[PDB]
Amino acid sequence: GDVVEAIEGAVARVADTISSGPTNSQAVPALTAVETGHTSQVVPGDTMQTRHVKNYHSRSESTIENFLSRSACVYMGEYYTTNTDETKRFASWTINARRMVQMRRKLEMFTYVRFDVEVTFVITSKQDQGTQLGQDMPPLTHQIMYIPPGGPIPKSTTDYAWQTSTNPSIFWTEGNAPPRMSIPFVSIGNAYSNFYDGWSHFSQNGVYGYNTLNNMGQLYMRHVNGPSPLPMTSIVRVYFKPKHVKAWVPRPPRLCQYKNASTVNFSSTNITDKRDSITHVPDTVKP
Amino acid sequence: GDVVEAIEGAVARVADTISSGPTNSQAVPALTAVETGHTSQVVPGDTMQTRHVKNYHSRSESTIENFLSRSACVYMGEYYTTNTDETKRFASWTINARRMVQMRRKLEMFTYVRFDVEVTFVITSKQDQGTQLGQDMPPLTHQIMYIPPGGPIPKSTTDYAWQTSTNPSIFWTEGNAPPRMSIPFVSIGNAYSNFYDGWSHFSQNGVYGYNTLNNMGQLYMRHVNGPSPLPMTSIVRVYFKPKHVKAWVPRPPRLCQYKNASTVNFSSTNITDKRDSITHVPDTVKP
Amino acid sequence: GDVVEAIEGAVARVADTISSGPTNSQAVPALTAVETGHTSQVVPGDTMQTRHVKNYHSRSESTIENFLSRSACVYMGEYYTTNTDETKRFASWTINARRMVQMRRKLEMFTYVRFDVEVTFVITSKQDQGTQLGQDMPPLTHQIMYIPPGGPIPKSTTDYAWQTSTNPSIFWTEGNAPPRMSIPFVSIGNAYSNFYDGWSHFSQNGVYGYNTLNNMGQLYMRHVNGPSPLPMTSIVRVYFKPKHVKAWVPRPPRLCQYKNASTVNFSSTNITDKRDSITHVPDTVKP
Amino acid sequence: GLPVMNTPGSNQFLTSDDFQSPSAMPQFDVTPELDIPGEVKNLMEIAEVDSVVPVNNVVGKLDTMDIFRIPVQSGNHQSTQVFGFQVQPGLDSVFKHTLLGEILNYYAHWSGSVKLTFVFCGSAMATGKFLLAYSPPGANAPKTRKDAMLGTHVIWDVGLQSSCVLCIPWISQTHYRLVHQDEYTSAGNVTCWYQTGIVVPAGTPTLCSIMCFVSACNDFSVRLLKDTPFIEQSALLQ
Amino acid sequence: GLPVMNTPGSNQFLTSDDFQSPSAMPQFDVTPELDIPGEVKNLMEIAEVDSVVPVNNVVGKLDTMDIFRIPVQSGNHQSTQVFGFQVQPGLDSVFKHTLLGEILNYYAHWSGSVKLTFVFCGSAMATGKFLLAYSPPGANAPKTRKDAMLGTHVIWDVGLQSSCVLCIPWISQTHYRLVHQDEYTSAGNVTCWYQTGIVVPAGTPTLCSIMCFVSACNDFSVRLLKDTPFIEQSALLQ
Amino acid sequence: GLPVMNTPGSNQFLTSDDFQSPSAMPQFDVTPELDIPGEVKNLMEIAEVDSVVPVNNVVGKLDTMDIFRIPVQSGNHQSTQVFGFQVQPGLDSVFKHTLLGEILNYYAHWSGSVKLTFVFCGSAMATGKFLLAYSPPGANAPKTRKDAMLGTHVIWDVGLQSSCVLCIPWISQTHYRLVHQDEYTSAGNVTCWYQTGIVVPAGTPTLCSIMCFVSACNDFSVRLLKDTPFIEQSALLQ
Amino acid sequence: MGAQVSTQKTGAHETIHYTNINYYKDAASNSANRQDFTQDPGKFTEPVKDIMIKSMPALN
Amino acid sequence: MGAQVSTQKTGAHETIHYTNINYYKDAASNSANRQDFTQDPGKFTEPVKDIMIKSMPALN
Amino acid sequence: MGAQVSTQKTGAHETIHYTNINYYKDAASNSANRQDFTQDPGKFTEPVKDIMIKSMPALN
Repeated sequence: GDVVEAIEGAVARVADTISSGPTNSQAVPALTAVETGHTSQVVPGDTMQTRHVKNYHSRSESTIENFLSRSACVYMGEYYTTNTDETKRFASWTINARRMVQMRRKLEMFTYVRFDVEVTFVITSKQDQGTQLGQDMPPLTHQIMYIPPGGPIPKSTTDYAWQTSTNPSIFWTEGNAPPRMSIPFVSIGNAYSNFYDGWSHFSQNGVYGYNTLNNMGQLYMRHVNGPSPLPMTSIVRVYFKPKHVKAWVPRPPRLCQYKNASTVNFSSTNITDKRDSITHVPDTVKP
Repeated sequence: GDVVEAIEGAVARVADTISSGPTNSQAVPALTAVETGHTSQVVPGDTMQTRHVKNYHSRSESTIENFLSRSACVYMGEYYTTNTDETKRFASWTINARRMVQMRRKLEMFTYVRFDVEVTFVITSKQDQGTQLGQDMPPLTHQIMYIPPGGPIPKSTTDYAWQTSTNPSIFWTEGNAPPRMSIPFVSIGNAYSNFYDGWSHFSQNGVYGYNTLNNMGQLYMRHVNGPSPLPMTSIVRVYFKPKHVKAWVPRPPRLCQYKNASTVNFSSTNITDKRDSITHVPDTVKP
Repeated sequence: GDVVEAIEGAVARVADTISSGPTNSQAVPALTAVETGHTSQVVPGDTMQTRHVKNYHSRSESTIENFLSRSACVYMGEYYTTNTDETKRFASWTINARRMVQMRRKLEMFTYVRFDVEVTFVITSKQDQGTQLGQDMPPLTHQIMYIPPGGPIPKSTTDYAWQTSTNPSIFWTEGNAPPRMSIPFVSIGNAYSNFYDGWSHFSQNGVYGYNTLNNMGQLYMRHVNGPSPLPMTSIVRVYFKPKHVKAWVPRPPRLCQYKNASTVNFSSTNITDKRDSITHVPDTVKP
Repeated sequence: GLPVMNTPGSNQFLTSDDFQSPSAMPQFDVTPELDIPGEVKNLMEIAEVDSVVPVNNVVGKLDTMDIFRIPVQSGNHQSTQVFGFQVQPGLDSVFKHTLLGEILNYYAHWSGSVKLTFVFCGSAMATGKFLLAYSPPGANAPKTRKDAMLGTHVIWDVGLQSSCVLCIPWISQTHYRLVHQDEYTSAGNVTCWYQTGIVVPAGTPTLCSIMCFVSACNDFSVRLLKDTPFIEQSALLQ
Repeated sequence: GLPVMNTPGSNQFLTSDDFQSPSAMPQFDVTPELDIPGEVKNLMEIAEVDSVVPVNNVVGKLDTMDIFRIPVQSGNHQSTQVFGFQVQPGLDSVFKHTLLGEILNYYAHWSGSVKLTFVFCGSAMATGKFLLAYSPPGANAPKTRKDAMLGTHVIWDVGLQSSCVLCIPWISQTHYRLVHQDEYTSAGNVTCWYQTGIVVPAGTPTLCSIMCFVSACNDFSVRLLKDTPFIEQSALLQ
Repeated sequence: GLPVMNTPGSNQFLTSDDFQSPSAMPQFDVTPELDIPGEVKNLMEIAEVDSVVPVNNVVGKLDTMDIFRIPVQSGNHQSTQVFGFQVQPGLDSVFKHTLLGEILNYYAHWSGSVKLTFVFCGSAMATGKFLLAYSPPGANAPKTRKDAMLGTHVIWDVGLQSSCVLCIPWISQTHYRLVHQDEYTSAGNVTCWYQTGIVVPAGTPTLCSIMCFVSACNDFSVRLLKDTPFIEQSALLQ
Repeated sequence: MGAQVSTQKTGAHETIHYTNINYYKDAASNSANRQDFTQDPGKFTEPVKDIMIKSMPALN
Repeated sequence: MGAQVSTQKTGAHETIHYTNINYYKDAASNSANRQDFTQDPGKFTEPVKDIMIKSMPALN
Repeated sequence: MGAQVSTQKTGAHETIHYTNINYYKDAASNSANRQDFTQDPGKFTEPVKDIMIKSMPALN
């Protein structure tokens, strides 16, 4: 265990099919009571005769780790390299996984989650359209600064805040692998809250919901080369991959379409899609 | 220790109160010399008679981990889903914890810090105001790309840089839990520097301060659905939670108001607030 | 090993120089065949007489960890604190390390990489120029929300998506250390891909390249104080530091200049720089 | 300088990969763990829980609670089918939005048996027997109770136990079926018929309802993570 | 598919939580650790260090170094109080900006004794005795030295040891006081009086100063992390 | 409240530091590891691999494959040098863009021997001998073969083994040289001369080529990470 | 080195290990725990006192 | 499994453990070390050679 | 505490340890593995079956 430490294979199959013959008894597994809030633990061997089937299937891809540990876009932000307006040459983002809908819906399948993140950036520049497009610009380097809540916010691309003496920053020049770094679980509580039924103020007013507990800081992005002779746009895409995941209190998957990121507001949604009648099963065997 | 490994409770109480009777001696604990740069280690039992008090208080919430491991907003960035200007449809951010003031002030209480981060994003869309607001848009998915320094910066929302073959990216659709991923300690030095008394150039000029050592890259955020029929805005908030924290060389807390993120520039600030006189203690026992 | 566990020094020197005298034999180490795709393992002792040199040099700074574990800017993004347009008051970024050129080129030296990230933000505010600049604004707090793919995208700075009930967020106030959090390896595959030779659609069309596999989400950044009486700009720089790095299939370093972040498009580049002739070695010993 | 050669896949960002990264926050002290009730370790623990099936997903009822109740009544109605649907637990509009169906639409492949529990919600004085018949694929859905009773059926007798379980076993030619099911990976149909009427006394409501709960058995499993076709957006900030 | 049930608090982002996440940078080789001098492991190690108290925080002096010096002089001045303040180590404008006060304003609750060291900065030839009196709450601040000497006092004699320590003990009805202190969690007051004059020879300055240093004792502790009311901003990039 | 004192370097962001951080994704289950072929653990494993040197980097050829071939021919040409360059493996336009040169331009210091393999690419019927001469610094580049043969040389005889290795040993006054090399850390030059002609039969091409491969030996090492002067950009999104 | 040697995800019926070394100092920087397969569906199914036998009528 | 069993933050005077398993491969991805309570106020207080006794006058 | 005691990067010829404690619960949050110096240049150099002797002609 000094140089090498083995690890036993945690392999977990699904349950087998046990063989069941004919029955005539006072045992009634198909008869239960949903009124108890209890899901019936009936297997197929109770309601019909079954052969023995040795099952080798596994539930490894429905584990919470394997279900959530996928990189997913959380933000897409544009910023220019030259522009008369200065707040256009850099990008801000208040960190939250609520603006891209897929990862938000995946995370909101649980009430509480606790995990580390792997943040990857996909930065991509393009030359804006114009009368002249000929130029020779060296590779674009980008700075992504993580400003935790309370630190100084930059006002330009030449601000002192970009000195990043303590804030963590990534410098990355175009043409290389995407930048990627890890983030521990950085909540002030014992888990992140996808939902906060409550208020910010004890007077039961102010802000309602996710935003009161949600303050992880912001991300600022700029070019370091300075302005180009001709306008160029960099789009930075942010990808979160949670790892070492733990989840509590699963919720029914969001049925309605998300409206904004501040709230859970929704338009009223049908339960499902209509069919022709209650007995409608369309014929599939026909000439 | 193969299946389960116990861990002994590191519980740390504060010091007790030892009982002290009356004294008349040549020992003088209340008499010291601040000229030595030494803080007196006097307890209350030296300057008065004390009962024995068994103390059960703990300093667990002033530990550096417990003081810093809170998610804090570092960036808040807007980006549109449709706009004639292209650099508005995505957001950039140069990563640094210096633009939101609270987390910046918390981190700058130490000269050097080394930690992993947990980056959570809180993305929130809203429908812009206009003459027509009726539409049926599917859930908004967001890409947050982490571009380390040197990688290609995007120029549009359709740039090749968003291919994120190597840059880490998170795709997240609205309605789900916030995106969250971990980031290791990714400095090129042995710790992050909140303060850099020095220059970028050996000629003792160029950039002064935090920005020379601060290059962690940038974050880019975009929508993946493409443009909506009607304008919508996504705000991405970035939350950093440091974990596995180590801190060196504590500093006096920032007294003045932060001015920008590039520097430590400040307006001159009073030491404290005024009162009526040097002996002024207002009466609280009165009819 | 309960309180303290020692760790043996992994020190790795380069190979020594073995002493070689004169030779006359049928051994021919200087004669080989590059046609085999095999690099000659010749040392200097084969082609000339060598003393014994005990070498103490190490390759510790060319290790993949030590080569990549540097914070590098990946995004730089501006966002305003007050503006008539709302999508300007926050910043978005689609996470990818492809928009700043240096870190992108560093990462694209390998085909596959797997690492955790340390995301640091460097947020820096500045006061915009105008007729009146006198005001007294309290410290600027920033929210950086990480929205994994699918979560709700914000539309304003007051959106419900900023509730960050589940998305990880960092709140950081200006004046403090930069915000920094860790992110685990959050890919859905077994490693990140800097390059994806392939398509999104099985019909061999759609999107080509890095963007199909790249969805880590987005970062959103905003100010929490609300609008200032006078305009101010925060720039957030994002810095990625990969740690616990593993790399596979090294590639020839990018020779051409990066053009955008979506693609690997390039202008045709000379192999190297010209000199005067094939025998040209300029004299350095002359009066 | 150790000699080394870069392989294809270098500097690519594969969204599924699993590598170590550097932490942006070194030595960050993470909050202690709290024993919260209800920790999920596998989505199959979720899909194993009942959820009311909207079997009455006919027009004018998709936004009402009447979408959940299968109507039964007293009288000679045996010539009529109570209900019937296809066992497409992730494609059928009767199942795609149940808990099991939602979990299914995140994967491409499913396998295993599926429980349908049926609950009678009439008076304690009303009595009735039903035939619940699952028919494997390869023939059309039965048109009569005589045809339905040739498949796998349960004859449910209503009593003090108010619910019956019809377990749809895994009878497939393949180990997995597609969640986006086509005619190759078809799974059959479920129908219900009156076995022995509904008999009710006087002063009792003659028309009652039945509820359907779907859940996955213990041999159920999924494969090939994908994105749901359910949530979609047109722009960010949403 | 293991059966599983989601509990309240799922898909919420609690800013204080502590869960494992996936690393965006797998197998990232982190820089080696360096033994830097002065590692902080607890903020109480910081608050245990002296800091000059601005006791002379009267108008016209808030931006000068004269805010730190308590003025003493020679003559019959015993009818006058040298200084006095409330022991509100995180609310009082005399303490809110000291090291201890700054650390305090990040928490809601504080507990323990607080040292006030006093330093004489006159000539070596000047001599004087002072009474430093901490009075617990429940009465008004003393108006005379006769009233102040009924509380916890030290009679400081100035000599070659230039500083005295007045330890304010924890005499509270509760285990903790509020940092934002109100009349319930009041802590008393500290006053100073001339015990025996200030006597100085000729050719020596007759008016000298005293400095105050505040620090937390070893039984001091804090509770209930909060945000400071000190740093505020109007916009980003700051 | 443990007493504690903050040292310089607090709240600075040093881009090279190595500290623990909090994970933004607690308990995130990371994808399992896959044994991918070709794992790199040191960039010196990369720089130890041959790469074709562009020795013919003369005008009009920088964008063609003719930049790689050193032209040799038959006839009395011994009065002419085949080629010559400076051993500046990270500064010389002949080496800065090779694999070794690229890896070098990420560091400031290099050390060790460098292999130059030469490959003959004429007919199997063509024969020739060459002198490959590395000359240490301190004199000018040789002008004759008589001068070149006083340095470290190999007399390469072309046969069924088509390639020769000229190892440039570490002969330096310092342990390291600068990658951005100046006259102090100069490393010498490499030249080639015809030793014994090129003799070819009839019906055979009389002019052939030679290729140069550069790699780092096993004692090679680098120091002082820096940024390449190669990739540069004018703006983001690139 | 401090290598871990675990088992790769193979098949269960058809006719091997992988090595891991942690390079970074923080645990937030490791790779995902892709192979942790413990289960407990009883929190959500059968979340009742008075356990139900599945053969007994379940009422009366 | 490789479970750790530590003690929960309880009270100190009033009249229990929690389990942790690390799922991810990188240590940057673990949860915060919320319970590390070692201390050393002597770096900042009493940072002097010639230790001071607190009973002796401290000068002369 | 669970301290690790490793060796600092010193010189190799001129005439010491550092302590580490992991505070956070996730391994993604540790510090970089700055000191892992194993090597294998043979994947890229000499990636051939029929190993070459370096003394033998290497052909024929």
